[PDB]
Amino acid sequence: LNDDATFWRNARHHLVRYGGTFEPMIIERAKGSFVYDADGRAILDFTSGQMSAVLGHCHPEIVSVIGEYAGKLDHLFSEMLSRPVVDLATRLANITPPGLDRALLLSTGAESNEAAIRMAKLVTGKYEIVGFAQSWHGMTGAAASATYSAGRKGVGPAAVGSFAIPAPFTYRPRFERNGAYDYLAELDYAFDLIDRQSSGNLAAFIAEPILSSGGIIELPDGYMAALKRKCEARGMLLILDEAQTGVGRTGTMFACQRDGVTPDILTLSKTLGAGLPLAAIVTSAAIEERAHELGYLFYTTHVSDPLPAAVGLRVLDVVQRDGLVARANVMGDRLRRGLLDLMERFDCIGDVRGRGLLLGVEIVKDRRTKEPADGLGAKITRECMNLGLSMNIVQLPGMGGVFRIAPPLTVSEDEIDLGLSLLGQAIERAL
Ligand SMILES: *Cc1c(COP(=O)(O)O)cnc(C)c1O
Ligand SMILES: [Ca+2]
Ligand code: NA
Repeated sequence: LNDDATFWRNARHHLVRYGGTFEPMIIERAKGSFVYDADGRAILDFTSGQMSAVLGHCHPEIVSVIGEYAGKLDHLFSEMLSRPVVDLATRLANITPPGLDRALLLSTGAESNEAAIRMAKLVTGKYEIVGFAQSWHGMTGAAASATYSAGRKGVGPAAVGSFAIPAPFTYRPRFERNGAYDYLAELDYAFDLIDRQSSGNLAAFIAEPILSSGGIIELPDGYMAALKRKCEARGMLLILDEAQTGVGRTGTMFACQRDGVTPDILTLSKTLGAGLPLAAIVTSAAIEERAHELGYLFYTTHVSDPLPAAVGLRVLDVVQRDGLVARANVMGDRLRRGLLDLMERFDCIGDVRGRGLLLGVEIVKDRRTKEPADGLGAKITRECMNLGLSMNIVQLPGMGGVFRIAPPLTVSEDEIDLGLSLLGQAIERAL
């Protein structure tokens, strides 16, 4: 049973609380789209772990490559090159929009955003970084200063030169031009403001193709291109942080591929490790050379470690081979409609947005009022757990509670249905 008294005794005894509440269970096993507690009760994982396990839990291909390398090649001196490292880097150059030629292998997104930011600063001589008001780029310094989603209050000043502009949020438009939401004009407006505050040292703009931690906010048509022109106009580098959106989760190998806008630096992590700490950045050949000329340095314990590189290269192979990018769209459209149906039955569902297998559902007190649902969201996530379907809801201000639904890219048609069902029941007994 989950109750194991001596387990929770030790938990409250020696566990540091990093914000949030611990599920009242004990996960002892995880497979495909399920995790099991002490009693063996199966739980449908509609969060792919922490937006990671895109290949599902303990995917045999990953289990295979891991053992296969943990015993042959594991950790090396940062100065020694292996085959998993050079091939992973090569693969990344090959599957990323033309222009992105060289990669750096790290362990985390925060780490990856750090790397890209420092490189942009170095090749520009500038140090000012601009991002979105609801972005989440890690819990780490240079990557945490550009994170206005959370973690900047009560821990001293932010990082010198950090600016945030609003993110284009079509569901709750707050910038109007001619009785319409002109999110592009809203961009100029935001930038003009930034220019007056800037000391002329803008080095780059960092953005998620889909702001995950900020309530699953997708960047509208033509925005990305506009953002790019804005940066080019100011000698800025555009950095796309695809830690949760990269690797086919949104229906494209890379979400930036859909807008057709290639970033100066792309960063990956969550979905590249598939539950394993692997990250990376890819930049153009020219940028890499210039940064090299300025003595660009970024050492980490695991930079260029064979094992993580091997698992990452194997994750890519599984995604391509089993065409999981397509899988994301099919299972996504299926999940999206099932959601629109539920939205057709319950009024508390104000919006269904997102893309591929990265969807969000905002709960409102009334669809016409778009008035956030007080705790209603939490109530349903609670009912969803009892029903055996693990959910995740983010609560941002001026916005209603938002469910971030992200099943594995290996989720079956039936598992999608099962989830949809559980969710519907969750809402029924939640109201
Ligand atoms: C989750 C996330 C990160 C942080 O990854 P960590 O391993 O926790 O450092 C960075 N960027 C984005 C867009 C993320 O979603
Ligand atoms: Ca190393
Ligand atoms: Na490329």
